[PDB]
Amino acid sequence: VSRDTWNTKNMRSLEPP
Amino acid sequence: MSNTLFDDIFQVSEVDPGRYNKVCRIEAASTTQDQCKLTLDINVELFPVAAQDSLTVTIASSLNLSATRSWRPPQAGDRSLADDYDYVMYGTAYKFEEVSKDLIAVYYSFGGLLMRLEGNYRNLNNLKQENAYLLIRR
Amino acid sequence: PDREKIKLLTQATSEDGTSASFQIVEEDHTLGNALRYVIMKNPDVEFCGYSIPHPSENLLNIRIQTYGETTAVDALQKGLKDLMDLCDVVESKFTEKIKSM
Amino acid sequence: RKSRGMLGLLEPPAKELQGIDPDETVPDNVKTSVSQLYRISEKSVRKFL
Repeated sequence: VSRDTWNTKNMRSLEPP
Repeated sequence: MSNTLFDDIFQVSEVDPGRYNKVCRIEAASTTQDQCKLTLDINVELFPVAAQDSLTVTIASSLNLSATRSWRPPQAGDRSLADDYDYVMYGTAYKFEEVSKDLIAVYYSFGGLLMRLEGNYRNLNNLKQENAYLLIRR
Repeated sequence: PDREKIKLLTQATSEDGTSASFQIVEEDHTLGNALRYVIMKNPDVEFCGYSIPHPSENLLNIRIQTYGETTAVDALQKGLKDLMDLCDVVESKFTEKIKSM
Repeated sequence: RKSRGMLGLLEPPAKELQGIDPDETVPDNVKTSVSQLYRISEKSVRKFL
């Protein structure tokens, strides 16, 4: 835990298709 | 000054919530007007009222000392009446009734909270007009 | 250049703005309620409320009436800017508490 | 009107003094009290009919 997973990874699913 | 259609001190006779939790119907008689009665619906969670407390009741139009048509509050720095009243309602006078010789009753509805003011000579002042502010302070 | 997302309903619009209904497709209570809250947090806004006219359609109708200081469009744009800022503050605080832990 | 001391003008007046208002002497207090209690304008009667 205590990890900023969202900063580390460049999201793709979250953007609208 | 010249906007108070009526003002007098009243001594609350009784307060009863009839199956209500935030509105009580209080009854009061005028101190030093042997004929002026008052039946009034008060939101008591906003303005708590106890039996045998003296309330200064005032009826005014224009609390002041575009064609938008939606009511806009006066600004926070606006000097107005109600700056020294604890409780203020706005409603309409919808009925004047005769109860005897030289004794009349006036009915105000403040969105459904009714006021019945029994009196003798309040004619040149209390009109059947939307402009009716009820002001109450402890 | 999305030309279908947010529409201005003209029958519900006044003269000179200051009172307008917007239709926002693919929106529901989620954005509607937060937007209404933020927009009511504006002094010039006298009226804000949304409605999903029918569950079958993914459509939201948000009504803004202002006083004369600004137009409904300006209040809407300000509401969206303020919602973005609020979510940014939430993001910063939450990521900081995650890092600290 | 009768109770407030003025004349109850339920019947048209047939005398010399009809033309002048029959409430001229009334001291502007019972007059406004009556207008406060009952006030039936011609517009009201015509709209009702």
